[PDB]
Amino acid sequence: STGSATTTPIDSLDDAYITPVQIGTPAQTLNLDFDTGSSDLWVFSSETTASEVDGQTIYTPSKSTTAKLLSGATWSISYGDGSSSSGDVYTDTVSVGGLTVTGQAVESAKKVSSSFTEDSTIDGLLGLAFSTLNTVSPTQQKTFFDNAKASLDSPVFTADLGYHAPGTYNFGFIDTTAYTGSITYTAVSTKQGFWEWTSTGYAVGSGTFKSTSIDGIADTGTTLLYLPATVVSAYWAQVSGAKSSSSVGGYVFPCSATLPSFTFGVGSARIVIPGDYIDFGPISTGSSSCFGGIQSSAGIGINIFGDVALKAAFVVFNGATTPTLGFASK
Ligand SMILES: CCN(CCC(=O)O)C(=O)c1cccs1
Repeated sequence: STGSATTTPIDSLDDAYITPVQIGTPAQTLNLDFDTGSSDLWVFSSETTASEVDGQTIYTPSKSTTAKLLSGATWSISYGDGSSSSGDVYTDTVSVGGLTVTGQAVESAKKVSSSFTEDSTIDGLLGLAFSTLNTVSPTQQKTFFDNAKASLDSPVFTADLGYHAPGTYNFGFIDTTAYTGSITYTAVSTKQGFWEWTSTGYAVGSGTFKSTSIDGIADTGTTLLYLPATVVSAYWAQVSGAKSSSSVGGYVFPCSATLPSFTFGVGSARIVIPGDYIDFGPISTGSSSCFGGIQSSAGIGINIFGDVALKAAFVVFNGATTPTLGFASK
């Protein structure tokens, strides 16, 4: 089997991408944030505290003839940005882009933190990291991809995120018309539960490529590119007037600047992030101080190849027995 679904930016900055997902019978379509940095499929629901729902579409398990409570199961998750959610668990039929999984754990939120409530465009998350990170207790549950894998034509999914435009998530096949050149594949470590890999270096603008190993994760659920302070300083030093501000929370630069590109290495290959992808626009409405798309990871503990980086590529998440990541230009 295969599936193919369009993913759409939630706003004009590409802060996140939503993908429609069919849950239950008859189908309830919710728009979920596909997140290769986590491993829970959770939704706003008829069980969510009413004051914490503000415009989201909810899953109502009592209206689904295929829903079943997963007795005793609870979940609770905290994300790197400080947001969180928790609740109980149903199994139900879940379909993405024509690919159907029966018996998928659908984690129904009883509580969500304010950042979720305040984002009316995201009805939940669909985790695509390794199932060892799933938070369901006392019996850990599998991701949608793990449940689908055996049925797929090939045990892969691909992320093709757009710049200020829709893109595609495909399951079970590699669309050879969706990228240019070849795909260069790189080894993955699953030791932390992430799609963790080692970039071979970077260049700033037209500058020389610096060969240096940068371990990090491919995370579609993180907006920006978080890299070591040395690398980030080298980038922003090429932008007149750019500076790091603790009170704003990262590197800001003049909205009148033209940003240089940023290149990252994948083996001997190179992925070029255009400068315009690094502009996250005014810090506040009307401000001439623009918020940078490349930020330091020094306070995170891990480097993160988020959407800024991934949307410059066609990315293969290869879930074979020995997993690998693939990157192509497009
Ligand atoms: C020989 C280089 N090479 C292949 C890169 C390519 O796709 O061309 C590799 O080392 C690996 C790929 C995946 C796991 S290791």
